[PDB]
Amino acid sequence: VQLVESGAEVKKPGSSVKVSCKASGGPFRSYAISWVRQAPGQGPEWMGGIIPIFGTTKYAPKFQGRVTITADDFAGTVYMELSSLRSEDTAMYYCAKHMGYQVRETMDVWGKGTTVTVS
Amino acid sequence: VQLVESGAEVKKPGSSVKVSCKASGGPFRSYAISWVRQAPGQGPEWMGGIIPIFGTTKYAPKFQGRVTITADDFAGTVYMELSSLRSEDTAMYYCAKHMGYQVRETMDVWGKGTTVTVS
Amino acid sequence: VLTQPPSVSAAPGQKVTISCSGSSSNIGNDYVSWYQQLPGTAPKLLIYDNNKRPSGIPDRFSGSKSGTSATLGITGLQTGDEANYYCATWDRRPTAYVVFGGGTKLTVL
Amino acid sequence: SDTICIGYHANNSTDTVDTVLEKNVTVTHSVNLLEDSHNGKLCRLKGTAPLQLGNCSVAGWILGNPECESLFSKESWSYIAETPKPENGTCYPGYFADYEELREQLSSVSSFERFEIFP
Amino acid sequence: DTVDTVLEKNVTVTHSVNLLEDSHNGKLCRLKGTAPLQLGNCSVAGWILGNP
Amino acid sequence: DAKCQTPQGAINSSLPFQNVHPVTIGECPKYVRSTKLRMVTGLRNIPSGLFGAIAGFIEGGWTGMIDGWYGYHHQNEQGSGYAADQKSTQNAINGITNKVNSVIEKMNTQFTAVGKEFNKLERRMENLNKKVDDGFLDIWTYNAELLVLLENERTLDFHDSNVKNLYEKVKNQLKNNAKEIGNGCFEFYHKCNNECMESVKNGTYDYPKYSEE
Amino acid sequence: GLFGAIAGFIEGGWTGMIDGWYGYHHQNEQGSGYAADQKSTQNAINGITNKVNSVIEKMNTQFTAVGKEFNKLERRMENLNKKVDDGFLDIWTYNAELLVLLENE
Ligand SMILES: *[C@@H]1O[C@H](CO)[C@@H](O[C@@H]2O[C@H](CO)[C@@H](O)[C@H](O)[C@H]2NC(C)=O)[C@H](O)[C@H]1NC(C)=O
Ligand SMILES: *[C@@H]1O[C@H](CO)[C@@H](O)[C@H](O)[C@H]1NC(C)=O
Ligand SMILES: *[C@@H]1O[C@H](CO)[C@@H](O)[C@H](O)[C@H]1NC(C)=O
Ligand SMILES: *[C@@H]1O[C@H](CO)[C@@H](O)[C@H](O)[C@H]1NC(C)=O
Ligand SMILES: *[C@@H]1O[C@H](CO)[C@@H](O)[C@H](O)[C@H]1NC(C)=O
Ligand SMILES: *[C@@H]1O[C@H](CO)[C@@H](O)[C@H](O)[C@H]1NC(C)=O
Ligand SMILES: *[C@@H]1O[C@H](CO)[C@@H](O)[C@H](O)[C@H]1NC(C)=O
Repeated sequence: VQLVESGAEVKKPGSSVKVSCKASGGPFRSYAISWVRQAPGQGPEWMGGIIPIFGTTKYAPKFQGRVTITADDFAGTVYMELSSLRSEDTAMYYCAKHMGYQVRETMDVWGKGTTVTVS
Repeated sequence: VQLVESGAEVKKPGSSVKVSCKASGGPFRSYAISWVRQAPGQGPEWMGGIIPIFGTTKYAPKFQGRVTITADDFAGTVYMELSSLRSEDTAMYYCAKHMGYQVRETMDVWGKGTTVTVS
Repeated sequence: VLTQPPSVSAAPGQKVTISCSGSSSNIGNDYVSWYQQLPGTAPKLLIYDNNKRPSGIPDRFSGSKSGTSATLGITGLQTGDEANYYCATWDRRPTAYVVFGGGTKLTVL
Repeated sequence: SDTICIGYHANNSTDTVDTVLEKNVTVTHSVNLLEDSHNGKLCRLKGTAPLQLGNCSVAGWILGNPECESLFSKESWSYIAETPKPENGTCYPGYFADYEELREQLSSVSSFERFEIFP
Repeated sequence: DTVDTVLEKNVTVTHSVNLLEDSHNGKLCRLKGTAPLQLGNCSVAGWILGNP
Repeated sequence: DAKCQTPQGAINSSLPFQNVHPVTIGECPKYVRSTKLRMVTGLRNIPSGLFGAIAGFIEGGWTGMIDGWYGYHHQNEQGSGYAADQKSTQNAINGITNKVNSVIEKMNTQFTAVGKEFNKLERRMENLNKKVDDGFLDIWTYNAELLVLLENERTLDFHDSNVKNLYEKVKNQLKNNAKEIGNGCFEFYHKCNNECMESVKNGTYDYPKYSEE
Repeated sequence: GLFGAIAGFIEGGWTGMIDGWYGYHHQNEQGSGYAADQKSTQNAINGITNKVNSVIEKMNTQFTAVGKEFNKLERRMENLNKKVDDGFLDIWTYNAELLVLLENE
């Protein structure tokens, strides 16, 4: 399984940015998918995740209220939308897959990551 | 479910008359069908019924020997044939449906009734 | 056969009961159904399974059966309730056959 | 000792059906889905009789062969019936242009009027 | 949501997917970034012959 | 008068298939090359499976039970007799009629098709017409035969499952107030009159009251 | 049901169990609660996703088909074209409906 993300973005403060992740194989997946971000000179940071079939979404308490994760299953794509872009939101973004259908602490396959700049 | 019967009849004594009932929906039914008649100034009177799949027929003791009930299932039609038409056989005739596959006392859907005159 | 009073009459807003009596072969060992018939229309099932109603039958119609005799009851009587009421049961001994009652003609004044 | 047993139904039928794991197999009830009988005549459709050419073909009928003069009275039909080896079409040798296209055109005509274009 | 089976109809279920598409936008659009050729009042004969 | 006309003769039939002639005019069934297409609605006839009940631990059927498909045979001090379970038979009848209606509905298309003619210099078009006709006929024959063969398998397993479920439903009601003799029968430790027998076939058997005499 | 469990000797479902398809409800001196079985749900999800993917994969063919034109003396070819189109459409409609109806069971 390989995960590919959309291109890098440069956006002004106060706007909204939407990125997408595409997975190889059959369009319908049997594993959950999470979004992670890393700012320069810092460790990774979990944002949220989405669960197959049930369609339930989980978010971190800090990103709650301004992050929306959606899935389009007949094309195999997962979208993440972030709003009220402040200056600190410039970072690298990854989509990662889990071992099973539940969102947990073990992610075995990662993407390549794409950059978002807010100047 | 709606039940529709054939047109009215005027026949001579000693002849035989055959009427039909047609039910809406799928051609094959999971309920039983009975035939009832009412003479002017009298109450209803059960004649006989037919059971689906098993195809068994029941008749009243007074009408036994001269009433034949048949079914054609790929068109959804039920026929009743009465012979040795005497003068008293002029009445209104109904086809009624039962709640289940068995012939019992409870008929929930009735037709409109058609007249047979024997003069 | 089943026997009913030939005719019962009552005022609008009254409650009236119709009795259906026979033997232990028809009502003493089987359920009872009640039908209503208006002039120029097919009979309408009011009560089945001795005290139960189908969808569309108002609360004011009720039924019960004690021993050999079965009673129908109409409360909040209206002008549109003037009709013929029949009791029916599944007589089953020599050769089972549906038996209707003699009929009861209800009149409103 | 008092006893109760559970069981199922049987009769004297001799009908058999085919199964992917077994052949023949006698069963209690079944239906037939295939029709294999006809009456052997040409009969009326929707109350209208067909047009029978007899010894004439489409060419002899439409050109006015002297031996088909009895077909001029019939001007409406439900379908057209022709014999396998008709004997009179064009009595004078020659070539008929676009004959099969004319048959295709005439196969969707229900009635016509024969009138004298040039007296 | 309800789904039909061979032995029963309707039947409410907990989860399902839809396989049929029934909507369009009602316009003529570009395919692979190129616009179509619209003839308007002309036919192929008038277009290829050079109708005035 | 008729509803369908073929070059051989006319037809009244409401059946979904025929094998008389491919050329028809009117309202007609579909043409196939088959010689037999019969659909089972009942059970295996044993007047002497995936679930092991029919022709399994219950060895044969009853010709004395005539009012249904599954039921009971009882015996106590007042006598014996057969009876049928109405709810199980009703559910099975619902399912089977739905299946047959669905099969009938899925096989309705257009009709009134007649052949064409060609001249001596049009043999390629004639061959193409013949190829199209033959291909469609082959496909529809395959579809019909496969559908009938595959549904006949599922009907019998459905009946077997119904019998097994009824047996287990009765078994889990009596618990340890009765002995299981392994052939579909139960022997009561206490005395069971006609009312207790009726309650067993009712679904409302009282286990605390009859706790083994 | 063929196996007699759902709407059988287990009469209804649980709206309090939200993290899976099958599970347990327990009760002891320290309290009660719901929980889900992860292995059973995982196996069922594997099977169902495989089924849907197979159905999607088996129904992919060619596309970009447009109609033809004929003149007044070419009615037989027009009728043959129409017959071919109608036959293929009927067959594929039958296939899709039958497949969905049979897998839902
Ligand atoms: C075969 O079917 C046709 C039509 O389905 C039957 O034609 C009808 O015959 C009756 C005679 O009792 C006429 O009153 C109807 O008008 C006819 N139908 C039409 C549409 O006109 C025909 O009788 C059937 N053949 C047999 C032997 O029963
Ligand atoms: C089975 O026996 C009954 C009762 O005599 C009879 O009516 C029926 O014809 C028999 N079945 C066959 C197929 O002959
Ligand atoms: C089916 O069974 C009958 C007797 O039950 C037998 O005569 C017949 O040969 C069998 N069918 C075939 C194809 O052998
Ligand atoms: C029709 O053609 C056949 C074939 O020769 C002939 O025997 C018959 O007499 C013809 N019919 C009439 C009415 O002449
Ligand atoms: C399906 O169920 C709904 C309510 O649950 C009902 O309104 C509807 O009529 C049902 N479908 C059909 C075809 O009757
Ligand atoms: C095309 O035809 C319509 C209908 O007559 C006409 O109104 C329209 O003006 C024509 N197009 C142009 C470009 O003139
Ligand atoms: C059978 O059940 C019905 C309702 O469930 C009840 O009214 C009746 O008394 C029961 N019969 C016996 C013999 O327990």
